[PDB]
Amino acid sequence: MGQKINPHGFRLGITTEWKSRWYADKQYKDYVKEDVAIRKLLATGLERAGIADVEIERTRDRVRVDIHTARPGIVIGRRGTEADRIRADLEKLTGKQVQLNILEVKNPESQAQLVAQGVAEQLSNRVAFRRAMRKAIQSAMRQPNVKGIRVQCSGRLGGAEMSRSEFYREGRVPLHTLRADIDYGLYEAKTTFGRIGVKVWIYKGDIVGG
Amino acid sequence: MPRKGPAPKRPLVNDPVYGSQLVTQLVNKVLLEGKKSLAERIVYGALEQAREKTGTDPVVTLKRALDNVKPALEVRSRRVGGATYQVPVEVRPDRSTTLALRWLVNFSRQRREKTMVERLANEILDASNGLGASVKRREDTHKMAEANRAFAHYRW
Amino acid sequence: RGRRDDRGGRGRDGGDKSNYIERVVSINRVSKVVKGGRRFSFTALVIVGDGKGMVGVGYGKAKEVPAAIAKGVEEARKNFFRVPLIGSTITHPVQGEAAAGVVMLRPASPGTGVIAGGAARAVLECAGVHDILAKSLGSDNAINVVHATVAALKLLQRPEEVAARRGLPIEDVAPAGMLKARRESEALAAAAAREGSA
RNA sequence: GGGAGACUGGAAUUCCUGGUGUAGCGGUGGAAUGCGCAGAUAUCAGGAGGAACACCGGUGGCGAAGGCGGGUCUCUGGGCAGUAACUGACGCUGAGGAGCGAAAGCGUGGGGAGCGAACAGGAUUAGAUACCCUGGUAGUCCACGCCGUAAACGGUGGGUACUAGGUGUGGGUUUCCUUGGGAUCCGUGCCGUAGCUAACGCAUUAAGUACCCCGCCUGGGGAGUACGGCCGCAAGGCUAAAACUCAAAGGAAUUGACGGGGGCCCGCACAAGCGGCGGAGCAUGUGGAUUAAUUCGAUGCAACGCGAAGAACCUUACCUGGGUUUGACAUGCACAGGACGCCGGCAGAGAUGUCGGUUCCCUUGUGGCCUGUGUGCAGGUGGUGCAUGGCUGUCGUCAGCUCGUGUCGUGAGAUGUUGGGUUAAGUCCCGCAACGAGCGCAACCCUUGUCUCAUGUUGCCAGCACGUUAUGGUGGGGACUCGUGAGAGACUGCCGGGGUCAACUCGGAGGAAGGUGGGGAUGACGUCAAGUCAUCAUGCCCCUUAUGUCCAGGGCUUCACACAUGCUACAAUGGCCGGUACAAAGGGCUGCGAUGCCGUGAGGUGGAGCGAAUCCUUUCAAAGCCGGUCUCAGUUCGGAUCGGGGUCUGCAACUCGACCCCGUGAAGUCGGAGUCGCUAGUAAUCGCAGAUCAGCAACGCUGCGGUGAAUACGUUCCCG
RNA sequence: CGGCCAACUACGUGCCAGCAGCCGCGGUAAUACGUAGGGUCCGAGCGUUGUCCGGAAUUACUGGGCGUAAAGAGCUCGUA
Repeated sequence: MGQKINPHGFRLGITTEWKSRWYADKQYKDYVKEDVAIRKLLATGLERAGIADVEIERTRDRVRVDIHTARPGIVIGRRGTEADRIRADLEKLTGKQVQLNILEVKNPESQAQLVAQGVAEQLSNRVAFRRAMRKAIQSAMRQPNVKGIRVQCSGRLGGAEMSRSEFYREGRVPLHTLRADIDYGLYEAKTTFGRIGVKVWIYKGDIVGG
Repeated sequence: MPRKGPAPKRPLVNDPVYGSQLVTQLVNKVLLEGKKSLAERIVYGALEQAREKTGTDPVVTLKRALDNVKPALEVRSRRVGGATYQVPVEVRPDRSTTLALRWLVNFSRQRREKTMVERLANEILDASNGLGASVKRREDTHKMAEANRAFAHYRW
Repeated sequence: RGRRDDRGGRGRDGGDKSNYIERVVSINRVSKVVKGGRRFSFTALVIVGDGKGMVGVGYGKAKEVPAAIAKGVEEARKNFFRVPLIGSTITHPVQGEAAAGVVMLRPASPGTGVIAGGAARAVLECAGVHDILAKSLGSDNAINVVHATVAALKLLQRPEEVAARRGLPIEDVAPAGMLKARRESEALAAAAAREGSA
């Protein structure tokens, strides 16, 4: 319908960096398999925690798993108790040893992934969806330094039978411009009536910064 | 490139052996696809067989056959109101050279000599005298044009 | 208009002066056919006013319901309208017409209550009246009866204004019962006002 | 051109007699019935007879309304102005009532040229009882009467008084310039305030403000119909219901879509070409029929070499059979444990069972490990894309889609976004109750085209040296490439003309390139309940002794058919044999595999050398060029089919693999209606590599390069 | 105990059985059908049916209309 390519996959050569970074000849399928099982292992407890980014640098078979989140304090509970448990399970599930770096984003409401987190987690929690979005925004519109936003919500909105898509915005979000620095995040709400897939575009600025 | 106006056309180099626009254009209309070199061997061999059966300059024989097949009027198929009208229209120079060479090649290709060289030689010779089927297609095209002269007024 | 009860840890709800009385009369989704389907929008007929007897009439167009209500609030905010009274009544029987909206607004003795249909009941409950007697004849609508009621309140005038138009000393313009009601209403204005000063 | 009566005028059509004169005339989108060749149509002269009145003549005159236009005469009706002489409220309206009242129709008697219902033939068409054509009676005309109906419409009853104006034109009085202007009374139009209206509109000729009298309306059908009466020669008119039934039927305006509406534009949309498909054989996919099973999905464009970038077993979802229960896989409970699990032997289609060797690592309480027995439970390629998310197609890479604030409108809404020009483009200028913004378009990015700087191995080799056999092969060298980094360069920037001195367009120069240089990547708001619960995720429903799961065999490859996309052809621009020249990109670890040797050939034996600008895919091609032969034929074309004989991959080529050798040698002679692709390195043709993959159904898909055309007059027609 | 019109959830049947004053609800997730909880309104009563007035300015004296929505006799003359 809207045949819109994932813009983090449309600027992954130009502005947005890769999330996983190594070099691999004849070891690549194994590094893919470990990358997948690591991201499944970091889905659940960190999606409780407020995860945004999961980068995996990979040096000579050590591993370096780095996570950008919005609360160092739920990811790091008691020191080593909440960190070294998921870290140690990453050390056992992989056949390797894990150096887990955990870091905070300076503003959670201007990460598109974290905006999709807070919006969809509100939308599972029986709030008004036009109020959620509309408050998804107002906040982020701001606050830093953030020249667009565009929120779309499809699915059983309000528990209705029809799957109505909604489309709210403010400012400038140019997708066809490649010097855009757009963050994109889709996260999917889980109501009892079903799943409300939320897409958030956030246009930070014109800046190439090449 | 129609509906925007006339489109610019490619300039055509002349022949190396004979030195004519019309020889090279005959080669590019001999070109059953792919083999321009083999088209050059057909056209060259056929024109030295025309040189054998005339003893003269082959391009003069070629331009005399080309003149004797070249039409002046062509019929159209324009349809005013529930009847198909054969409309006769003045033929441009390039359109007339195109119909002359294209009829020459195609009705040489229908002719029953053994190779293609003997076909094209005999068709350039018979069109030089005026005895090929292609000259009969010129006379049938002027037959349709003169038979349909009245419909030509539309000024179209 | 749902999910309004909320507590926010944000900057401000910006609650401030002019706590006026605001009534939303009707909302009908307004559709528009375009190429491939229908575009639904929203209309909110917004009545605002204070209990003195100043009335607004706003008409909100937006494709969200609280957005249309807020735009009607700002439009009636832009356009107020003064209504003259006697005590908390109306001066004299009028008929207003907004092209099909007929409304008869007749005064009554106090204690009777605002008797009117829901649009006229909205425009008169926001206003400074408490005891009048209206009726909405014709047009069976909300917009034309609100706008007809406001035209009916434009056909109002003071007893004093009438006296002024005719260059006559009051007494000589009113009859006497209505002058006594002026004495009653200004007397209770004096009682509640001087209880307001202390 | 108010009416009636009477007399008369010419042009034109038709017929008639007579000339002149020949084979067609008539008619149509195109034709045919038709009139002709016995003298038509054509033209000239004369005659008859009827009807209608060109020009003046129109947004104009008159009439109460119908209505009224050749002329003249006779009789007669109304209107307007001027003076104010007379009468002195005699006014207004008007239920019933009488009269007038287009056209069609009716009666009796005339008249009958043209036109012409009905009525024929012709044509069109599936079929025309229709339009179109040829003929044609009542009628149309007059005299005398009937009838009483119309969108008889200004859709506006008659009278009266008042309420800003502006400009036409018709009739008449007067003051001034001296026909011009003014003022006035009566008429008829166009625009316009206030006011009015649901809105459109009306607006001194009211639908405005008021008074007087009349007609008439009370939801839509039923129905202006029945019954009854009245009028009528009749057709019919007038007056006028109910049962029953519907939840509406309506008015104006708005946004869209649509039109066999208008205008302006574009696209291989048509035209101009070139090559195809549809006929033949096969390869793939689908329909249908089969079947134990032919797993499941995808059926206009946008399903059908599509999910499949690889069906012998596996895959696999299907079928017959054999097994199986905490299950093939998790994890939480209880409960016993001490090894779990392994490597075998045997019986078995195999799953599996039964025998043989190994028996735990911490700790003292258990954990690492499983089996049991249960318990929650796992598992479902079971159902629902009409409950969804995600991903995707399509309209279309088309130029559009909106919003904020202001104004306009009772409102839906409008405006902006329309107008003038311009553009590949809502591109851009100039205007305009709008002023701005946003998502698109463009630009940013990749690749291709030129040069500069950097640049030297595995890449190049000019100038040097050495090779002799084989070549950059080797010492060497940065000169040329080339490889990959940075940078310059195309901006209407420079000159000429049109432009409103604006945008932009036509030519020229420089330049490798000229005007979005070429191609990509890039899909706006939405559409289609489009696709997918079989990639995945998932709400709900269903199975839980099976709809789970394990294996062998079979099927997904069946075949009287029909479609669809491809490939090889039907030959001489060709086939076959010999000699010879030029690519680009790619691929490679339990992979790519050379020289050599054995084969006819698939290949076998062997391992040089390479994780690869090095080694291998041979130094890479094929079409090309030179030469010989074949002589137009069912052939030295064509390779399907079938027989024998092999090789390789794999546990295994029967159902069902590819390749090679020998033989065999069918259809097919350029393909009906129809239809498809393509505008320059394109079409056409020629090989090469890759992904999937042990092998291959690869003629597929994705790419790479070689050789390389024709045509575009132009928007009438088809399509969007 | 959809809306008017105070008062909502689950289970059971999934164009059936039924509901309803009008608008309209039932096509395996009904707040509209049946049963349950719960709520609301009344209370020795509470619902239904019928008949009348009201709302109905919907026969308009008070208090309506007739360009196009229903509605100006085809046009005049004239008796009461």
